[PDB]
Amino acid sequence: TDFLTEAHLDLPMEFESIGKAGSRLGTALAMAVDHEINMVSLVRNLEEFFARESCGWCTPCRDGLPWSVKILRALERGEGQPGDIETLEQLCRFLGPGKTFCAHAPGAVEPLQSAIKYFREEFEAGIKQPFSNTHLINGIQPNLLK
Amino acid sequence: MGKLNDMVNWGRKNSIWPYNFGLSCCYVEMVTSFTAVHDVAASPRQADLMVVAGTCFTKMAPVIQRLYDQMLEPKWVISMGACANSGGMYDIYSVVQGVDKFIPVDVYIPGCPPRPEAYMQALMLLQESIGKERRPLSWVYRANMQSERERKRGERIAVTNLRTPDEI
Ligand code: SF4
Ligand code: SF4
Repeated sequence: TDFLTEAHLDLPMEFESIGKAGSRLGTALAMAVDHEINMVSLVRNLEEFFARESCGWCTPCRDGLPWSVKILRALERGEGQPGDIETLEQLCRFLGPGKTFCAHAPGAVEPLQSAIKYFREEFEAGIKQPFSNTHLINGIQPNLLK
Repeated sequence: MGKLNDMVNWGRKNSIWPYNFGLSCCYVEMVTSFTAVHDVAASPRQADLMVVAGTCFTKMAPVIQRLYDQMLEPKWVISMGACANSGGMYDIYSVVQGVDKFIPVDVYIPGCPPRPEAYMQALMLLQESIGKERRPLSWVYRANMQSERERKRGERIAVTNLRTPDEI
C-alpha cells in the first residue's frame, strides 16, 4: 500500500476514503514509520521483498523490480547517478494495473511512488556520483552526446 | 654471352617508357604522380610499358585491346587499382571483371586508388622481374619470381602495435 503522511491521519479507514487519498485500505493493518527510519532503506527492503517474491511469469515485475532494487541499493550507498529517480518513476508508471500479468507489481510499486512523492529529498540525497555507463576504450573516440 | 644478356636486360630495365592509359580516378592519381612532390621521374608504338589504371568497361575494352596490340615487343603491363585487377567494386553488367581477362598483366597493384608510391614500388618490382628473366638476343621464358606476400610475411606478422586512430 502507498505511504501516507501525518496530514492524512485524520481520515476514516474505509475503502473509498483511503482510495481517494492515493492509497488502498488493504488489510487495514497499518504500519507506523517514525522519523529516524530512512525512507530509502525502508523502500529498499520492501522492493527486495517484492522482487524476491515475484513468481517470474511476466517481464515487468521479473526484470524491473530487481532494477529498482539495485537503484535503491545504490541510493543507500550514496552511489546513485542522475536518472535513477527518473528510472524509478518510469518503473512506477509502467508497472501499474494491466501492464503486468497480476496485481503483485502494482502493489510493489505503490510504496516506491508514494515515498518518491512525499520524501523525494532523501532519494535526491542518494545521488552523489556522475552518470557513467561505459568505460573508455583506448583507440576509439566516444560519441559525446549533449 | 652471360654478361651480354645481363647488360641487355639492364638496358631494358633502366629505360622504361610508360603509356599511362588510364580511364578513371586511378588515372587522376597518376596525373598527380607526375608532380615534383612525388618525383616519379608518348605513343603506343614506341612505348614499352602499358599501365592500365582504371575501370575496363565493356565499351572501352576494344580500345584497350587495340592499344595493347599496337605496342611492340618487349611489352609489359601493370594493372593499377581494384578495377583493373578484378573489376573491383563494380561487379556489374557493364564492367569487364579485370583487365587480365583479355590482356596479360605483369604486375598488379591493389588499391582504390593506389597512391603514387605504390606505382613506384610496382616499377621497382617490374624492373626486378625484367632483370631476372631472359629473352632471345636476336631473331620467351619469364622468371617465376617469389611472391611479395610470402617474402614480406615475416616483417608483416612481426608487427605488434600501431598508432591509435584517436590522435593524428
Ligand atoms: S506481476 Fe504477478 S504474474 Fe507478473 S511476475 Fe510478478 S508475481 Fe508473477
Ligand atoms: S580502382 Fe577505385 S580509384 Fe581506381 S578506377 Fe576503380 S573506382 Fe576509381
